[PDB]
Amino acid sequence: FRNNYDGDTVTFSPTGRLFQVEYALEAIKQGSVTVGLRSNTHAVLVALKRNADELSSYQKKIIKCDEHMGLSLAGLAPDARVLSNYLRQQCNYSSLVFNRKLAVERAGHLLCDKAQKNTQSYGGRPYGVGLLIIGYDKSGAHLLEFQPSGNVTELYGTAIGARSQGAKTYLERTLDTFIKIDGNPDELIKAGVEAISQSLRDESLTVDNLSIAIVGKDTPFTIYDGEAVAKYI
Amino acid sequence: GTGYDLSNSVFSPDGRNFQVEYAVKAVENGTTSIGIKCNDGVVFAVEKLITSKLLVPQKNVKIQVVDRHIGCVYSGLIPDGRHLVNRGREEAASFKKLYKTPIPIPAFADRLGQYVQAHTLYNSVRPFGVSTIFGGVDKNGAHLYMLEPSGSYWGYKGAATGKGRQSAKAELEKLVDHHPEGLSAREAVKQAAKIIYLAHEDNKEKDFELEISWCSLSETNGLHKFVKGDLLQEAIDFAQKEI
Amino acid sequence: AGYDRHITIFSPEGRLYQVEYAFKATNQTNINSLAVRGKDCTVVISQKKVPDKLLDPTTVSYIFCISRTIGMVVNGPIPDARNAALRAKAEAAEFRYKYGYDMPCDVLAKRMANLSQIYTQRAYMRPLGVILTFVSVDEELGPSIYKTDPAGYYVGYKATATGPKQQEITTNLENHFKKSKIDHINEESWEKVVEFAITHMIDALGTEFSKNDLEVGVATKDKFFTLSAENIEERLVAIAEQD
Amino acid sequence: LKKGEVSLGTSIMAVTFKDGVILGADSRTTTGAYIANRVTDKLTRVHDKIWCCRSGSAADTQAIADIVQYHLELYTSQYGTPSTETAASVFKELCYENKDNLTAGIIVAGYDDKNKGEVYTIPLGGSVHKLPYAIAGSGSTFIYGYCDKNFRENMSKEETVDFIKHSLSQAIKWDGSSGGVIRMVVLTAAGVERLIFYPDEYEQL
Amino acid sequence: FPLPSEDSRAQILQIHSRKMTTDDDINWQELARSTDEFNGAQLKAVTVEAGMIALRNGQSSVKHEDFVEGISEVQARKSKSVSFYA
Amino acid sequence: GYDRALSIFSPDGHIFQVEYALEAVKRGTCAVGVKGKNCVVLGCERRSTLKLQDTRITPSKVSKIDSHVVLSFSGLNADSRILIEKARVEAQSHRLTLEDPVTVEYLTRYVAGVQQRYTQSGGVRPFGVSTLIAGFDPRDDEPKLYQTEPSGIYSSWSAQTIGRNSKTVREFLEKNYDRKEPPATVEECVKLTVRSLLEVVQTGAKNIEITVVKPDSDIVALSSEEINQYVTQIEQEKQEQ
Amino acid sequence: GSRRYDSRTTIFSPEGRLYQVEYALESISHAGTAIGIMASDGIVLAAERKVTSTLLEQDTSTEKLYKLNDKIAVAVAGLTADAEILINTARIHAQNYLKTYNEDIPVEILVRRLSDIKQGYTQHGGLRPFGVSFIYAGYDDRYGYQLYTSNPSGNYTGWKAISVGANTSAAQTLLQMDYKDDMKVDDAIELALKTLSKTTDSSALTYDRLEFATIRKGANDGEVYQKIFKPQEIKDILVKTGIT
Amino acid sequence: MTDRYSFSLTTFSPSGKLGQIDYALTAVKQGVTSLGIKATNGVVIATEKKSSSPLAMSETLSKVSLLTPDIGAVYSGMGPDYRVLVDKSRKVAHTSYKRIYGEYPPTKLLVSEVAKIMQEATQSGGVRPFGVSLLIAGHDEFNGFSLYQVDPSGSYFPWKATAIGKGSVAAKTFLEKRWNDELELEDAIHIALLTLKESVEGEFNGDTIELAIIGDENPDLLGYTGIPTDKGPRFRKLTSQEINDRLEAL
Amino acid sequence: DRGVSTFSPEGRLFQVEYSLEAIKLGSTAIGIATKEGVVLGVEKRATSPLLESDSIEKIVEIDRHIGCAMSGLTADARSMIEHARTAAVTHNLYYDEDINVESLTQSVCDLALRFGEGASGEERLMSRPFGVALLIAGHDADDGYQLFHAEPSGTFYRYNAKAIGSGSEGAQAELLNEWHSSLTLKEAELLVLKILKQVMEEKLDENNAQLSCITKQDGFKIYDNEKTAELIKELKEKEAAE
Repeated sequence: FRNNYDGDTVTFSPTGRLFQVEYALEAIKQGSVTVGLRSNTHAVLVALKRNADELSSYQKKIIKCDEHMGLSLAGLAPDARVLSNYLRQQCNYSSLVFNRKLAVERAGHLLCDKAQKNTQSYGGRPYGVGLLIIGYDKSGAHLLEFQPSGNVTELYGTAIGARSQGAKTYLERTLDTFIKIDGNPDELIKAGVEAISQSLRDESLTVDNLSIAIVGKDTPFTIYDGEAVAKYI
Repeated sequence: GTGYDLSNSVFSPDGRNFQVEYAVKAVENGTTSIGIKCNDGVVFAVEKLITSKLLVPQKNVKIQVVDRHIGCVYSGLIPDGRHLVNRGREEAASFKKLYKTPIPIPAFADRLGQYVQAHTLYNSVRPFGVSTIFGGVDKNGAHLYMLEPSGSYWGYKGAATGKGRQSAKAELEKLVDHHPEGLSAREAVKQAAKIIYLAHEDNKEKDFELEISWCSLSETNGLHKFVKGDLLQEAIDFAQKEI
Repeated sequence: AGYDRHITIFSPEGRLYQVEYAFKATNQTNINSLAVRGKDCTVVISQKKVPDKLLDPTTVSYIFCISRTIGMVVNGPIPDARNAALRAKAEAAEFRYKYGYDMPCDVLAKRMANLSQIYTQRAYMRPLGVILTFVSVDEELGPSIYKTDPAGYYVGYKATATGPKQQEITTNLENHFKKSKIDHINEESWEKVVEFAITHMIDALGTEFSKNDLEVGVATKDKFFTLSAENIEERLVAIAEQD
Repeated sequence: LKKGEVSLGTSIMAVTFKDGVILGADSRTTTGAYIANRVTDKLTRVHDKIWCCRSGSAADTQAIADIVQYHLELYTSQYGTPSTETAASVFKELCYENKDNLTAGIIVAGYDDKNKGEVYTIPLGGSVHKLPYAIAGSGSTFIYGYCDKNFRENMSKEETVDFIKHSLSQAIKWDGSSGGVIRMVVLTAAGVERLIFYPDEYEQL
Repeated sequence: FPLPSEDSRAQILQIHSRKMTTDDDINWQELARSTDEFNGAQLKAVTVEAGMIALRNGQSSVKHEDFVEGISEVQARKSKSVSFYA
Repeated sequence: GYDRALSIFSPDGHIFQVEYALEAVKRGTCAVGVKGKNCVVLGCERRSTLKLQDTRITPSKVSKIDSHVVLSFSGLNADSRILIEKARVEAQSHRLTLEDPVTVEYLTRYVAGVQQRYTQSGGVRPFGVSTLIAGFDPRDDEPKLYQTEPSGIYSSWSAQTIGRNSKTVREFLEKNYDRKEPPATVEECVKLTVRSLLEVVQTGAKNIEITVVKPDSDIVALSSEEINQYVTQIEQEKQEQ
Repeated sequence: GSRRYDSRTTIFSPEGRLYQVEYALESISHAGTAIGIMASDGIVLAAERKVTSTLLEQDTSTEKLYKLNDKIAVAVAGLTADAEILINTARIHAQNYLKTYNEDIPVEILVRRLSDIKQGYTQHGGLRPFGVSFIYAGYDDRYGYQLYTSNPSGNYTGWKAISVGANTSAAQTLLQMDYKDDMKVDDAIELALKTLSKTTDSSALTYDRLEFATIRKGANDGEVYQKIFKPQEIKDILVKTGIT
Repeated sequence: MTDRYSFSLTTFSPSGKLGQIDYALTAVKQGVTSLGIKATNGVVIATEKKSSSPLAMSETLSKVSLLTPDIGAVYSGMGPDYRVLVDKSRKVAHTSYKRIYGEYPPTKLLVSEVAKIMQEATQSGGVRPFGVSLLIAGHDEFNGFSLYQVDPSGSYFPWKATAIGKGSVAAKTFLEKRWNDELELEDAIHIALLTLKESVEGEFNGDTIELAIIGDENPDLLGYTGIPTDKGPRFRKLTSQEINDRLEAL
Repeated sequence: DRGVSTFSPEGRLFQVEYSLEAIKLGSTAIGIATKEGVVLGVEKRATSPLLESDSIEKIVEIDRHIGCAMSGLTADARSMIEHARTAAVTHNLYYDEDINVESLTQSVCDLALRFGEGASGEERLMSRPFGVALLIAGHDADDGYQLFHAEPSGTFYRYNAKAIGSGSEGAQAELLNEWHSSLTLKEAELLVLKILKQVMEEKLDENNAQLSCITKQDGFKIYDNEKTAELIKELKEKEAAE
């Protein structure tokens, strides 16, 4: 460990990998844990907030992009604001030029083009922040998993964070359940609450530690914090 | 002294480049993709390895289309493969502005050939560790090219890359000797899926998904599109019948 | 300290390592090529080596056409060759636009030599791993051949040569000029100088070439063209019948 | 149009037919009142099979004609053999951004082994269109009536020359700004052929 | 010898547990996804750390959380130690 | 130009460029000064290693920024010129922009503010020069003596020294001098400055340069003959007591 | 990676000093010496060329003493190539002050312009400092005759008698003991000439390796006379000093 | 992208010198051996043309270029570093003089501009110093004939006669006793031939030796007549047949 | 010797990672956010008795209702306050109101990521990230009194009672059981000085410590030496009682 090329992103390893890209993936693996899933007409994200003290507050892991779409925070917290600013500009650019809402599929290629310029040139660095892009367009609900390596793939649901991959087992057995649930936002969010519960180790879900955001056709993107999520605990 | 492999522009004492050789090794760590050249056009094929059941079918586009008749498929790192297509799209768009009629296949290869080579000349940027296979129907006949990490390319009657590049390229030589005079565009669609299954022996430990896109003047008439409907399922049963 | 062999700087031995390592990268393809100057024109012959059947011989060419009056032959890797080919065409067309007429062969080899030195003297870029050999017939000196180099020093030759066997080709061709005491071939027809260079090329290389094993460029007065597979095969038949 | 600048005008035209296309122009260039050069030539060669004429401000045409030779030379060696549609688009972009400073009429016509002959005329606005016959300049203003009625489709080589020779004769006698010898270039499957007349020939009918 | 795949690591990790004592409730295919590009030597250290956790906690058998916690313990590419970047 | 950042945090939390720059002052000439009630004095020494230095054409160790405020530097005599020239331009700029004469507090924040830029600017190095800014604000008779450290931290001091043998003079200023009861006359401020230089200059005359700053835009530099008058009276009251 | 090949030309040593600046000072000892003396009626400058021969051209040549102004002459001890950069910029700024205020430029303003240039490359730019040193000599109506010197660090003060070059401490010892405040121009030439004879590496002393440019003021007041001594005039003072 | 090296590749050695220049003089002392001599009636410079290949054409190579019509130049170093330096030397000569003063710069003012380009490469980052040493010799209407020796360090020195190359140690010592105060243009040519002949290890002829002399203004080589102001350039290069004329004269 | 953007196998950056340890190298700033106001305090840490108390100011004023304090190296603090005062006053020009305390913190914390060499797409020139910790306090009309912390890492937390610098461990643990939602403004002033008396090396007085406050009416206010001296005498009665 801590050998070979730690210096720059433009130097290739003898094994055909990139250490700086692999080191950026470790930020999400040890970062704040969060889960997510989606249905045909709806999408739900669940995040677990952390802090350094009991007397402190809990930063929001979900930043609102537009009315029809949003993202989630994982891995490096401060690098989320950089990609969130470039993403909200592209959402408003399509409304002021093309007068159309930015699709989820096309939104993944925009953030992939921003992170690839820093990896292919000196002086820049790949942003180690995880992003789960949800939204609803004429095609339907879509969810994406963003990684510093540039991998963008649409999934029914996934989890990124600390011990988050251990919660994907519940999503596989229930994969045939929530996909057939349409127009039932109450029972759909409960599917994500039971998913993150499998990743709980030290503490459990509390009022201030549970952050749930839902988006759909008849229901726009809304962030539920505080006592709004107390009914889903 | 050590350090020949630290930088890019530094030449090895044997006459090679480590940054170029290490970029080729990253090509064989990605998903495999092949291609078949016909008389009236070319046929592209790619095998996307499915990780888990959470992947939604046919929502991941491996083959990105530049302009209309120019298809592109890459095997390697995802951002390095998408950056060449996004750069090649700006080259095809800037060409039609001044030069009117779209750029042909052999002329489009010079755009990516000089662009990738510009990365190996400077230590400020890195080369592309992805192998891009692009082609289509140009003004005269048809052409197919495979962009290597070193920037070297030629005309390819067939192309093989990825983990199964060893077993896939061996099957391309059998197709040439089978139809030395010419090969129809409809027959190459089923032959493209057959070679993928023959190269699946190395990738058989995971799930696979078939994605085929072809372009010719016989049916689409200068249009590069994917395969949907019963045509895709027909090539699956024909290729799996010989197994 | 030990970075003298990495970036180009004055060495403790008074040499340049990266410049010396650049000559080892020109032979990577291992292609022998020779050119002799006829009376009214100049002919060049280069080996055509197609490693794989999937490569189209018509698309594979190591000889580029810069202009109608200027041919170019490159021995080395194609990605560094096409990078210098697209650049040489930009500077050659700039002369006709800015200065009004066609550039001769000595000036084009002079401008590319000073440009190749920019790839050397500058420490943040690397020199080209190819050797540009321009074949053209001017209006004053007539037939001429100028050979460049990654160091940026252009010099004219009578019969140019390259490849690993260059030492055997130059020595074999030296005995012809020293015995006849002539600076150029006295054959007026451009067909005679083609068959003349093939005879000395086979005996020196010890190999009987085929129709697809050679690429013969022909630079005439105010015209340049590359012989196809049918024209190269036609010359080989007449040699075996006459000699 | 400035005050005192050298202008061309006169009449330039090209007529397509079965075996190819033949262009035409005169040698007279009227600068302001007097005639600056009566022996000059308005023909311009950007390619062996692609020809273009020059009309309007002379300083605008000769500058744009040289820029196109630089773009197509890069297009010929790198990309491939140019066509009539590719060369016509180069004059288009040069007359767009420079439309304010550079305003001149352009007519481009060439030969091809597939589409045979094509004539693409560019007015002062910079549009590009396909027409079998196209005229421009100050001298051609009077020949619109004669060229439209007597024009035929898919003519011979002798009928094409006589059609242009009689057409440009009206643009000379009726307009003093145009005159001199008639320069014509022929594009067929054989090659480029130059044809020139004399004032004592076409004026006698 | 390329790095083992998802289904390849699930078989290797399970064989090292043949001499151990568990409740057979551990999903080895789930543990294979938590292991990203690990060689055959790094996979053996996972079963070693899993046995050390049950000694401190006093567990009579190695459960599923022992392998998950063993990954969080320092083996390869693991640091922790009250380091939080927020 | 050169965009590479020279300043790098040490794993302990310090900075190599900032820490090593502080030793350029400790190897330089000792600059000590004190302030009284209505007056302030800034002393400095000179290097005795080389002789035959013309005093008239030699630039003074205490540079005059303005009529009511001056500057006394130490350490490197090279990088000190960049801070003095830019401070004098700001003196005329602040006088032009706000139509107000510059004060001592604003001039100190500017000189310290410029040093904070080079530490935060990639491609440059911080100053190894420590400057002592003293003067009198307009319509104010209270002297303001502010220390400017190479790290960019500024502070006010009644009696403070910088340069070589600093710990020796600082212990001398904390005993024989009282901050709560400074001297009310100018003569006592000059005699205290000379005594502070006796532990460094070590029996010298032409190597001592003392500049007296007075309110109402009055700057009087003590000549070589006037400094020796105070040295004679102190040496008689030193060995005999 | 640009971090490895960069040697960090400007950084602070653990002792609190600069690396390349200390190494640039050693180049002065390995270069030609420069000596000058400020007298009452003028300033006498002197230097010596290094690595000479018979094939050298002594007709008109000076490799050390340059003239930046009619009233101001300088001396170059160090690398000659690094001097030509500042000599060109010095004549620009000296004439810019005359272009603006329409009067002759003093020495102090001319020194600080080139001194700030040396400080710019040491503080920023990531380049190497100037390996050349200068000795400034001139006259004005402000402070009178002024004699300064420069260093690659960019620090300058006034000097009555200064020696910068080979054998710095050896030449300054003989100049200090024989220095006098009443020394005239004729007496200052003998002191500067006898120092170069004892401190050189050769046996005898010829007029080819010596260069002298003085400053004299005649009956004309307000403008001095800057005259570079030619080898014909250099061999004349060798007899008066007794060296011959 | 652009250039990420702004730092000077030439650093001060702990011994008080520059490592790049100390090794630059080594590349000058090993290579083609040139020479030069100045006389009262003109300046005579000469150099040897080495043969890398027996089929190489010596006429296509110019070892003595032309800066200004009155000033020639010769180089003992590497070919490429000479051409770019001279191509930039003619630009600064026409821009700063022909486009300002209108005439050509003299020998003393031209060597300062040529050495100005080399001295900037020894400092500014991203570039390396020139490993060539140029001999600038010419004639003006005031100072007369003068020959300067441009070192790779950037400093120039005047010399009556000098030689640089592999035989620079032996040839420069010989020129001390072979030069005096009174010489002609043709008399200095035989001196250059006797010195260079001992340094020729290959074929000795006029094709392998480039001999250029600066004589009186020649109206025949000017190209036009009728203007008494310009009588033609003083720089002239002897052809292959003209060089062989004085080789047998020894 | 490497780039400032270099990642670590720990998943974090180099550089800034060390800036977090540089906070303990300076003084100790302690503050408590109550319902009646926010009481902030710092430590002057005078190394010599001749240093003026009014000289070193570690508590600045961004707005009448918004103020902060600095700890650790104060060289990087001045550069942040220049932009913090600018972004707050410039926001008054655009929106004709006072910027929120939480909204202002997000704009200030974005300055820690500006380090880099040759940034592409725009011009951002920074040699090193800010190694100073700032406690952002204030009051708004929505959430009420807020006390934040500006970390060099670029993130921020809203603390009820926070102790930074050398007291980030010992002095921070005491704030857990000594804080309550009903704590008044007068009792919070003596509670801060209760910890400052133990954590200070020398004796606690008005010259060795400077405290401030932020209220709804008067806003930001700095305690006078006479007001501070009255709280020291009342602190001795709260220490020794029974």
